[PDB]
Amino acid sequence: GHAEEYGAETL
Amino acid sequence: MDLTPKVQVYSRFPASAGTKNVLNCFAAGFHPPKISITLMKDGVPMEGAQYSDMSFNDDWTFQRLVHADFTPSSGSTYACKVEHETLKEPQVYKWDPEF
Amino acid sequence: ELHTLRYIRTAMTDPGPGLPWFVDVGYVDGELFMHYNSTARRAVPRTEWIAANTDQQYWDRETQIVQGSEQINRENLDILRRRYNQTGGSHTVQWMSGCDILEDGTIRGYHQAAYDGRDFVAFDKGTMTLTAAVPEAVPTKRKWEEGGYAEGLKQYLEETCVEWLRRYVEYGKAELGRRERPEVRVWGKEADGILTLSCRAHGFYPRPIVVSWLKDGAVRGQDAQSGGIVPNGDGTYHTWVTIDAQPGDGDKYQCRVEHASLPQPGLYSWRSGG
Repeated sequence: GHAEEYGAETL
Repeated sequence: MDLTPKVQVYSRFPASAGTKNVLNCFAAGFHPPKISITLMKDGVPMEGAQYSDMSFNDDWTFQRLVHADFTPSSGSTYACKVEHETLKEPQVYKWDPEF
Repeated sequence: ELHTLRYIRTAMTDPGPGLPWFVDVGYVDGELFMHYNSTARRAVPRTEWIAANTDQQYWDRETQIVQGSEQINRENLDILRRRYNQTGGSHTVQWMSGCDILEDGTIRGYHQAAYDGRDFVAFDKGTMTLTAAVPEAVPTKRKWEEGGYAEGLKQYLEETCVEWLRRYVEYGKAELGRRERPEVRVWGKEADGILTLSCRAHGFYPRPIVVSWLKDGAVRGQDAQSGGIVPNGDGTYHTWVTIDAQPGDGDKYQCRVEHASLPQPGLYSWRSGG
């Protein structure tokens, strides 16, 4: 599964 | 910045004229991801073409498989027409029937 | 053995004609098992083993997360265009994340991005920081670190990813562990037909293969070229190798195929007496 924290993709 | 597609044209199975098969065109190593890949029989686009969803490799370069069910006929030229921004004009990659 | 879990995502300004601008795809041991695109806006099964081993709440949770990923990367495209002082053009944001369960027992974790196909940032789970591969990635570093993402990401890579990978490997052990025999053809072309000889292994699974030439029963690396491993539509693989021979020397060469599906190496010649 994908990491729940999609915020960790913040650039 | 901007990498040219590396193209290979091949059949799913070793081919023989009159036997059902699948024609494949695989483009790899390119950037930007926008690409036109067209399977052709005697310069005419083939009917049941399926396109792989946009994917890339460990060096970030993009790849795409295009495939279509076909029954190869003897004397016909099968090809893959590739258009990409790195290329001056469309590049045509002829399939070797190997029969 | 060694198992890998990989999630790759691309956000593009120019996909183009009738193609989704954002795509996310999942891989277990190099095999595609999930897909998401910005047109459908739903996470979807790509193998039989993942479906019927997962319920609706699995795909609903995956859909929500990737919808979140989609929107962040939409914003990322705008942020980086402005930061690079770019006016239009074709641009891409790429992500690769996942984990490796190494033979040693040891765990590898990855969470890294590329902007326009060049390394942008990478998570260093060792030091709990985001490494800036380029000067334009320094404002990214500062925002991301202040965002406190390191803790949850270390946890995800070292534990949740690993646990998920164990689940998937179990659901697909039969398919991932299967053997598909290649059909091999040796062909030749030019001066009477024996300048360039080709050997093609059609439809093998798993991916590891050794395809080499023998001339009078001796290994020949000289004037040999490999096309690498290329995929078929059905999840099996293809590989083509060539050797440049002197015209009239076709019968001297054999193609050797070493694969898991083959108890002993296969030896093939161009037709019989070609």
